[PDB]
Amino acid sequence: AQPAPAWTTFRVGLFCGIFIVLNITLVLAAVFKLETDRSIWPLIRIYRGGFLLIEFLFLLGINTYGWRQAGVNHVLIFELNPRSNLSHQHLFEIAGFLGILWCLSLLACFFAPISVIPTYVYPLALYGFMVFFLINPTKTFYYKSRFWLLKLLFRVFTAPFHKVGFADFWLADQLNSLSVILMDLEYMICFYSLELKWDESKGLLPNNSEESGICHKYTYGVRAIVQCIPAWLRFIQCLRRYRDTKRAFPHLVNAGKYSTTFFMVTFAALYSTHKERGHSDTMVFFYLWIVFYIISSCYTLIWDLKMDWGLFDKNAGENTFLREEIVYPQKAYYYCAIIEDVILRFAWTIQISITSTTLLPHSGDIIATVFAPLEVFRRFVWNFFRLENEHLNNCGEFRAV
Amino acid sequence: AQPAPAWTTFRVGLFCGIFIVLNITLVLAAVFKLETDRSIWPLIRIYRGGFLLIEFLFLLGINTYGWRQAGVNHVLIFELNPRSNLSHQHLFEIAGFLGILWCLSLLACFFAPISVIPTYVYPLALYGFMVFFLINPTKTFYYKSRFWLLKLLFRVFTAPFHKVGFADFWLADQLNSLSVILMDLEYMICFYSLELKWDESKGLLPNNSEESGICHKYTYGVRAIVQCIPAWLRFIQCLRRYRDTKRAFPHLVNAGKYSTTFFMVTFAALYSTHKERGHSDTMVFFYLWIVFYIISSCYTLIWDLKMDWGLFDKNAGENTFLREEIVYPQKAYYYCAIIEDVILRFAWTIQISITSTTLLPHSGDIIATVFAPLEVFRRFVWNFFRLENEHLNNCGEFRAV
Ligand SMILES: CCCCCCCCCCCCCCCCCC(=O)OC[C@H](COP(=O)(O)OCCN)OC(=O)CCCCCCCCCCCCCCCCC
Ligand SMILES: CCCCCCCCCCCCCCCCCC(=O)OC[C@H](COP(=O)(O)OCCN)OC(=O)CCCCCCCCCCCCCCCCC
Ligand SMILES: CCCCCCCCCCCCCCCCCC(=O)OC[C@H](COP(=O)(O)OCCN)OC(=O)CCCCCCCCCCCCCCCCC
Ligand SMILES: CCCCCCCCCCCCCCCCCC(=O)OC[C@H](COP(=O)(O)OCCN)OC(=O)CCCCCCCCCCCCCCCCC
Ligand SMILES: CCCCCCCCCCCCCCCCCC(=O)OC[C@H](COP(=O)(O)OCCN)OC(=O)CCCCCCCCCCCCCCCCC
Ligand SMILES: CCCCCCCCCCCCCCCCCC(=O)OC[C@H](COP(=O)(O)OCCN)OC(=O)CCCCCCCCCCCCCCCCC
Ligand SMILES: CC(C)CCC[C@@H](C)[C@H]1CC[C@H]2[C@@H]3CC=C4C[C@@H](O)CC[C@]4(C)[C@H]3CC[C@]12C
Ligand SMILES: CC(C)CCC[C@@H](C)[C@H]1CC[C@H]2[C@@H]3CC=C4C[C@@H](O)CC[C@]4(C)[C@H]3CC[C@]12C
Ligand SMILES: CC(C)CCC[C@@H](C)[C@H]1CC[C@H]2[C@@H]3CC=C4C[C@@H](O)CC[C@]4(C)[C@H]3CC[C@]12C
Ligand SMILES: CC(C)CCC[C@@H](C)[C@H]1CC[C@H]2[C@@H]3CC=C4C[C@@H](O)CC[C@]4(C)[C@H]3CC[C@]12C
Ligand SMILES: CC(C)CCC[C@@H](C)[C@H]1CC[C@H]2[C@@H]3CC=C4C[C@@H](O)CC[C@]4(C)[C@H]3CC[C@]12C
Ligand SMILES: CC(C)CCC[C@@H](C)[C@H]1CC[C@H]2[C@@H]3CC=C4C[C@@H](O)CC[C@]4(C)[C@H]3CC[C@]12C
Ligand SMILES: CC(C)CCC[C@@H](C)[C@H]1CC[C@H]2[C@@H]3CC=C4C[C@@H](O)CC[C@]4(C)[C@H]3CC[C@]12C
Ligand SMILES: CC(C)CCC[C@@H](C)[C@H]1CC[C@H]2[C@@H]3CC=C4C[C@@H](O)CC[C@]4(C)[C@H]3CC[C@]12C
Ligand SMILES: CC(C)CCC[C@@H](C)[C@H]1CC[C@H]2[C@@H]3CC=C4C[C@@H](O)CC[C@]4(C)[C@H]3CC[C@]12C
Ligand SMILES: CC(C)CCC[C@@H](C)[C@H]1CC[C@H]2[C@@H]3CC=C4C[C@@H](O)CC[C@]4(C)[C@H]3CC[C@]12C
Ligand SMILES: CCCCC/C=C/C/C=C\C/C=C/C/C=C/CCCC(=O)O
Ligand SMILES: CCCCC/C=C/C/C=C\C/C=C/C/C=C/CCCC(=O)O
Repeated sequence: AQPAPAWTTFRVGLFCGIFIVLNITLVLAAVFKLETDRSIWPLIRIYRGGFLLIEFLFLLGINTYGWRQAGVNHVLIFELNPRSNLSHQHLFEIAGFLGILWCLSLLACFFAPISVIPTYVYPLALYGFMVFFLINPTKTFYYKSRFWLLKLLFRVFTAPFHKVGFADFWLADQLNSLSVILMDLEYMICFYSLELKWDESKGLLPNNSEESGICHKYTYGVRAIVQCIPAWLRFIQCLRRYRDTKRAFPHLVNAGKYSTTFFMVTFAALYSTHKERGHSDTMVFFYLWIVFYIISSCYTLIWDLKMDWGLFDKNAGENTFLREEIVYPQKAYYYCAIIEDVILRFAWTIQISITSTTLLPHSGDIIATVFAPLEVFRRFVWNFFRLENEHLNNCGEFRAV
Repeated sequence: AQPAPAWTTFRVGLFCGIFIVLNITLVLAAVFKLETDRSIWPLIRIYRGGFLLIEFLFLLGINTYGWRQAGVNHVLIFELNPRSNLSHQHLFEIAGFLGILWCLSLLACFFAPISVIPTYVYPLALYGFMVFFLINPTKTFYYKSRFWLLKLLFRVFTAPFHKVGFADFWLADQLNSLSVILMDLEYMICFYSLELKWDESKGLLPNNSEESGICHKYTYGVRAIVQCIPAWLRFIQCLRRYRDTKRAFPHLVNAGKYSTTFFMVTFAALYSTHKERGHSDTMVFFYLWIVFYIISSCYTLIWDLKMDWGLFDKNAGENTFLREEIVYPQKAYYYCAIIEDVILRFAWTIQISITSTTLLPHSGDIIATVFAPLEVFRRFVWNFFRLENEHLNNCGEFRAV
């Protein structure tokens, strides 16, 4: 727990201040300097993934600070080398720098500083730089942590063939909460391949109010696939865990919890096709999808409140509807977090598990865009208590002890 | 030399980043969003004093860092309590915060966010806040250092009646290099009292290209008074030092050095009045002014290079045209600083000691505005070697040892 250098604290302060001013400038430019004849929704859908990644990195820095101060040893749990472990200052600085780049790209999208370069180049340059920064081979910027994250991502995207650790499970869960990023990446790819209108100088902001492009639609059904990998990876990891340990519990229950998302998205997409093609069983599909909903949310919610966090423990005693041992300084944190998980555990499904693979509401874009940050916030608060439960009493039996 | 808290490093980083982004926005607004039918010069003259104060505080933070790392003990020299001495982080943070306020006021002047609030309120608001922050009685923001600076300013503005310390002499010299701030304050007062055009919504940016207002003119001659005040304070302090010690040297020589400014500005204003009224001795007055110039610059320059810094010492030996003892890590610093002092010692005179009390050139405003930051930079570099000389071998005999 060596203190971070004063230079990196200055750097994170600098990046956070630049981010604040650029954000205020971006908000002011959006409200003042804009023209209401073309749909801004493609831009929002392109940049929502980047914004969610920035927010996730910032909240993960907050999580690392909370873990360090509370007492939960995330270094041992994650199986990291104690010498080069990232303090919360480094995560804050990375989040701030990538937020600087995101704000600059969005500003360039709002008004084109250079008339020669087309406005659709900016979203692509931002994510290209993000990928190159993540895949940078030269040992210059956070090389140890970056390479460790690359190994972890490789292991999590090839889940069945690798023995699971806590890092793999944890990153798979984070991906499960970050499905919006994958869906936005798929939307970016489809939009640039079909509907971008490369020739047009303002192609990414088309005039047609009617969204006839199939990119926001789901005719091919690949959108369900790209939305469903984040749960499929966890399902396969749970199956591999059971195959390795030959324990029906708690791995098949978890696999069922993660496979509820399969039926969720399935029936959502079938409802989308059935209603947009004008069939007589659209109401039946909607009712069956609602039926698989509620079970999906309650399954995930009870899992979060009982096994992920360890709360509602019988032997709590003085603590009410909590665990016997608590490491966070204030007991009200758990009580507020339970209500937060309850409220955001029904919202997250409604907003991005659905409503983005089916076009039931017109305001679905607004709901998804406004609730995905609360999805990442729910994941951020879930991280605190899952890691705290891991430190106190081993869950999932990742550790030998 | 206790390290500054990580929170204050984050704060100075935040303020510096906000300052950088606000400065870039200000430059872009000036070059893009402006109207070329009114004189921007009143705004420049109002805000130049604030900018010079921000730059002086930032460069003084740099000076404090250099003093701490080099070895020169500024705490003992200034006679400060070692417990509550300001590290360079605090000076950097104060400079950054006041720069945030200056940038916000300038931005509000460029475009009026509130049509109800007249645009001439913003610089008045900024300078009123600066004064209130300096004279804040509540022990909230840097109360110890602020009250110490208030006592020092009171002592320096009542120079003859107080025994001089190093702090009083040092602040008097800083004022001598910051005469532009006093001149800008006087211009602000005169402009608001006569030429502001309170009724006009854009009074501080008048349409008339011809600057017929007497504020930029010197009919009353009070501008020369407020410009000679910083040198008058040092002259009176040196006279008081001689009266206290009864040593003709080195106090009467210094008093004459500071008195050269009196004749400088005298003959400058006399040339202004003589040329703007059409008399036959304007050339004679110009020649007398220029004659007293060169002597003033060389007097101050030789003083700086011989007694202030202690350079050109006979016993230097291996060091060429330097002193026998040096505490700064690189010897090239002194050699570059000598040339810098010479060039800026002529430049500062020719730019602000004149050309702001007489209207000889039309581009005089540009020259003064572009060279006053070099006057604060020259003072910043002079601070390093004056304090280093004070630490090495007592100059001025402020200390008993
Ligand atoms: C109008 C347009 C929109 C405007 C807003 C745009 C985005 C806003 C983003 C603001 C920036 C947030 C991140 C900046 C916080 C960085 C904190 C930091 O580095 O502080 C240093 C502090 C001291 O460290 P110490 O505890 O001494 O030990 C360190 C061990 N080496 O170390 C610590 O980190 C410990 C103390 C802080 C712990 C984390 C808490 C910081 C985040 C709090 C919430 C931030 C804002 C959230 C949303 C605001 C709106 C509701
Ligand atoms: C160094 C670290 C910190 C970085 C700080 C960056 C600060 C940026 C602050 C932006 C604030 C903008 C302020 C604008 C003031 C008013 C300007 C205006 O109204 O016009 C905008 C101008 C249009 O000009 P025009 O219409 O010809 O003139 C109109 C006459 N009134 O439009 C223009 O031509 C200029 C618009 C300003 C351009 C700002 C954004 C630049 C983006 C550059 C490329 C970004 C892409 C990089 C992607 C990286 C990916 C990793
Ligand atoms: C294709 C779709 C992708 C969807 C999103 C996928 C990425 C999710 C976010 C990345 C994961 C965040 C960090 C995960 C670990 C956090 C826990 C932690 O504190 O780990 C500390 C770890 C220590 O590293 P260290 O000690 O150096 O390693 C051992 C040394 N031999 O150090 C770390 O924390 C390592 C973190 C590495 C640096 C942060 C990530 C860099 C930026 C990522 C940009 C991704 C670009 C995606 C573009 C598409 C967006 C639409
Ligand atoms: C386009 C429009 C205009 C854009 C520009 C607008 C204005 C630019 C202003 C930039 C901000 C400058 C000030 C920020 C520097 C702050 C440095 C800082 O706090 O760093 C922490 C560093 C570490 O401290 P340490 O030595 O470990 O010991 C401390 C003891 N407690 O502690 C230290 O301070 C030591 C290391 C640094 C020492 C001071 C050097 C900093 C200043 C260098 C020059 C800055 C820019 C000058 C002009 C640039 C253009 C030519
Ligand atoms: C919190 C810490 C950090 C603080 C960060 C502050 C961020 C400020 C960033 C400013 C960037 C401005 C970006 C402007 C984008 C383009 C806007 C534009 O072109 O119009 C400006 C707008 C005029 O609007 P209008 O002409 O009606 O509409 C034109 C239609 N295209 O004009 C307007 O009406 C709005 C112009 C923007 C106003 C910015 C400055 C606000 C100043 C508030 C008061 C300041 C005084 C405080 C003094 C304190 C003294 C101690
Ligand atoms: C009317 C025309 C005025 C013209 C300009 C006059 C002001 C010049 C600039 C102010 C002087 C700068 C600082 C001088 C000392 C620097 C040397 C140093 O390092 O001092 C450390 C000192 C320690 O303080 P401490 O230890 O707390 O005191 C003993 C505790 N019992 O701590 C300090 O450094 C104390 C510094 C106090 C905080 C900085 C100043 C606050 C901002 C000043 C705003 C002035 C507003 C002027 C408005 C008009 C502009 C046109
Ligand atoms: C009611 C809902 C919508 C909002 C309330 C939940 C939020 C604000 C709560 C829930 C859990 C809380 C966190 C729980 C534990 C930690 C670690 C501790 O060392 C500092 C506080 C910190 C970082 C808390 C911050 C606030 C927090 C994130
Ligand atoms: C993951 C990060 C890098 C963002 C994804 C951007 C990249 C992979 C995508 C976005 C736009 C895409 C291009 C869009 C259109 C075409 C034209 C088609 O006839 C061949 C493929 C090609 C040339 C695509 C290649 C891949 C591409 C460049
Ligand atoms: C939306 C819902 C209804 C979809 C169906 C998924 C759920 C209900 C199913 C899928 C796989 C199932 C599990 C398969 C195997 C076993 C092992 C046994 O020892 C306990 C029950 C348990 C753990 C089952 C519980 C129910 C389960 C988790
Ligand atoms: C194999 C089990 C464990 C997981 C299944 C998850 C994936 C493969 C499922 C879940 C949702 C499914 C989609 C639901 C709806 C559509 C639209 C329809 O017009 C064609 C099939 C298609 C495109 C399905 C393809 C397969 C799909 C994406
Ligand atoms: C939503 C409903 C209708 C269907 C799915 C919920 C049921 C089948 C499952 C989902 C998660 C399950 C819980 C998961 C973990 C535990 C902890 C264990 O020590 C006691 C049983 C208990 C508390 C399980 C009880 C049954 C449970 C609540
Ligand atoms: C040729 C002219 C115009 C410009 C050159 C002069 C400038 C760049 C030089 C002259 C004196 C120099 C300073 C002298 C001493 C110190 C203290 C040391 O611990 C760090 C470097 C630092 C802070 C130097 C920075 C650069 C400096 C300010
Ligand atoms: C030193 C800091 C506070 C900046 C100086 C600003 C203050 C002191 C100045 C600037 C503008 C000035 C005002 C300008 C005009 C008038 C009208 C006159 O008939 C009476 C004085 C009065 C009302 C002045 C009072 C002093 C004043 C408010
Ligand atoms: C621009 C110039 C010419 C203006 C005149 C000011 C200078 C030259 C004058 C003013 C007062 C003078 C000083 C008055 C008294 C003495 C004391 C004596 O023991 C040594 C000479 C010395 C120290 C004089 C040197 C010259 C002096 C400094
Ligand atoms: C007394 C000695 C030590 C220092 C003298 C410095 C001051 C008081 C001097 C130096 C420059 C002088 C000014 C120079 C020129 C003008 C313009 C003229 O039309 C009237 C006199 C007037 C306004 C002078 C007033 C007094 C003045 C300001
Ligand atoms: C510009 C000219 C024409 C007039 C003013 C310069 C003359 C009179 C003065 C101004 C400053 C003076 C110097 C100030 C300090 C010292 C240090 C001492 O140990 C030797 C003499 C020496 C080096 C002085 C020599 C004379 C000097 C150079
Ligand atoms: C923690 C919560 C964070 C919330 C962050 C919010 C992000 C974006 C918010 C709202 C999205 C609204 C966009 C306005 C656009 C409307 C489309 C109509 C115009 C048209 O059809 O042309
Ligand atoms: C270390 C050096 C720092 C320099 C910082 C620079 C500051 C300001 C620079 C230049 C001032 C130029 C202003 C342009 C205005 C011209 C007046 C003509 C227009 C009119 O008559 O309407």
